[PDB]
Amino acid sequence: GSMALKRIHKELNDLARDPPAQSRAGPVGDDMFHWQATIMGPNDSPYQGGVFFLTIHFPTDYPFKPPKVAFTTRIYHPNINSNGSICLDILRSQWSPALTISKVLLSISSLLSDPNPDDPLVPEIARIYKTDREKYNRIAREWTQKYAM
Amino acid sequence: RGLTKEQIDNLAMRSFGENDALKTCSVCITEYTEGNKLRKLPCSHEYHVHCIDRWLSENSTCPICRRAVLA
Ligand SMILES: [Zn+2]
Ligand SMILES: [Zn+2]
Repeated sequence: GSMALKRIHKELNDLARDPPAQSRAGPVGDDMFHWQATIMGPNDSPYQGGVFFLTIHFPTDYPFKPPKVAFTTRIYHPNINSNGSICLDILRSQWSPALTISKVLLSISSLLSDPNPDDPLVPEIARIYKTDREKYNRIAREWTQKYAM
Repeated sequence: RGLTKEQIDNLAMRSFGENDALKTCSVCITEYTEGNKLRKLPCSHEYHVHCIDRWLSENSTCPICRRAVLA
């Protein structure tokens, strides 16, 4: 993972010099292939006021394979399940070696602001998001208060 | 599904010159220097030869615009 390590250091230095507005990320300890990330809940969302933790594990052949990104903070969202898995195409079939962690974080923030109920990782929450939007907003606020604050 | 060595070798290659405008390879996020070998796709996006060839050994699309490299 020599080439992977150089790109990971490059991304870490770029994040440190130009921090993205609502997200931060960096290695937990001395393992450069394992990062923690924190994302602030978007202001236009029921997740407002919450801080959401994520793990990022880079494969040894990064960036030619996508990083494994998962929430560790529980969250009520049709595209994020109880294992923290994120239904985001760029983390799966649409991964590209031109993508970066900062772009992944921005895309996750947009997913928090605008869920996709038509790609339901959690069908029950997508069902509620489609049929009862205020109920989704109430529960998402409740979970943010309980788990993300 | 990736491309064969023959299909990859059919794509245009150039050496970064002393007078060339500076660009950065999107795969390794490293700026080109004189002597670097660059490979350009039919969509006109270009990369380090070693960077894009490794991607195209298991994939068939441009990392930037996601167009298919082959016809
Ligand atoms: Zn490169
Ligand atoms: Zn292209």
